[PDB]
Amino acid sequence: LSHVQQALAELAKPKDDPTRKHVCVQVAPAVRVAIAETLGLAPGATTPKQLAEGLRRLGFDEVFDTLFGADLTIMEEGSELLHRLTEHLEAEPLPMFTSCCPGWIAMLEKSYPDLIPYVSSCKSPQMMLAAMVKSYLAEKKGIAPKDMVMVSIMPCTRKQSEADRDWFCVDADPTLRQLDHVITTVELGNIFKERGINLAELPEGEWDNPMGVGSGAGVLFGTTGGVMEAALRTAYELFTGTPLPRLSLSEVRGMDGIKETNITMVPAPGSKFEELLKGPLAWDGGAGFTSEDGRGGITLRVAVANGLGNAKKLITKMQAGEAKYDFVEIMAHPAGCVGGGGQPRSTDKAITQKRQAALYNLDEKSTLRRSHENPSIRELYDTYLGEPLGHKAHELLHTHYVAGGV
Ligand code: SF4
Ligand SMILES: O=S([O-])[O-]
Ligand SMILES: [Cl-]
Ligand code: NA
Ligand code: NA
Repeated sequence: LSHVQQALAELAKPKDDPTRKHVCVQVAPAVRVAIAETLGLAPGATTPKQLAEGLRRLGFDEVFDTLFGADLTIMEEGSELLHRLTEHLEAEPLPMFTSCCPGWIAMLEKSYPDLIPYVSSCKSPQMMLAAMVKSYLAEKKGIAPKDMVMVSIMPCTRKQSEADRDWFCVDADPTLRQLDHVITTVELGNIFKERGINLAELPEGEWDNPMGVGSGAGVLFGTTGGVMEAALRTAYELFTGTPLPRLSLSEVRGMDGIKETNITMVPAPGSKFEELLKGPLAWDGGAGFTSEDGRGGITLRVAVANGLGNAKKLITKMQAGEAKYDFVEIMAHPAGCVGGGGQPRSTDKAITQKRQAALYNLDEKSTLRRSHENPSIRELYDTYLGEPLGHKAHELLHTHYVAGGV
């Protein structure tokens, strides 16, 4: 009936029931930090592996970290960004908009269909992971996609509408969903409480690797700063041969909910990028500089807009040419996903700051991890997907947009 009820019905089946399916769950980071609040505790007061244990006790056959999907998104979108940059250094338009927030995608399609060509063709992390589970993992385990159920726990309900886009299906059969059911943080919390499960008192469980082999979640130790920042890093580090530090965006004067930064990029010596330098949105042709000796570069102008109302104001200035950016992330909630509409309600005005702070442990925050270094990701491309942006990657991990909405 409801997606929660459908999910629980599948989990209710005995595992030796002939009609039992292989029921998988994936979990967003914003969920892991906020779920403790459903018990009246502080953000982060329950550990990620306590949650994994709780989910396994509900009956899930696989418990995945959505960050695995996010590593795919970083690979694809980093490649996409670099490709667009390359094309515009040679004379797929710039600026490029990210695509992970379904609140943005809905407003894009309904109110800004002329901007569609500028948006990343990448699916979200949850949809990339889901597509891979019902293709690669299904084949590896010898399970018919028909007998796989994919559930995600998300900080917002509208990840369901993302999941429901018709062509997010297996082998062109729209009844065979890549991602079946989305459950929110609060909904999951209520499931635990109704069953007398206290997450804070559980032993640590374990994650499953979407590759179907190896221990753990298939995600390396450390943090990325998110999909937008890591897509940037991927492109930057290839272009320059130098590391991109963790970003610190600064607030824009006289524009609510907008943060920005400028990234100067000098092409790596002897690279093709060094040789290269040597529509509705008025793109100024990029911000370029050059030195006397011939060591010039380009400056990449980046923006993050949180809140759709705030995003509309940014778009107006961009259309007017009063604001120039090359890469832009639009998220529908003011604090981003930690502030999603499926999150617990608090009287604390600073709850989203507490959630953001508890999102990752300090040890992991001191380690920068990079998607292309993940052996599980490497394996998937080497043995199944081929190349980022290739045909197979396009089929499974990329999407399109529909003027007027779906
Ligand atoms: S910003 Fe809000 S609507 Fe968008 S993906 Fe995050 S929680 Fe969902
Ligand atoms: O989609 S809602 O939960 O913000
Ligand atoms: Cl996602
Ligand atoms: Na299992
Ligand atoms: Na495991």
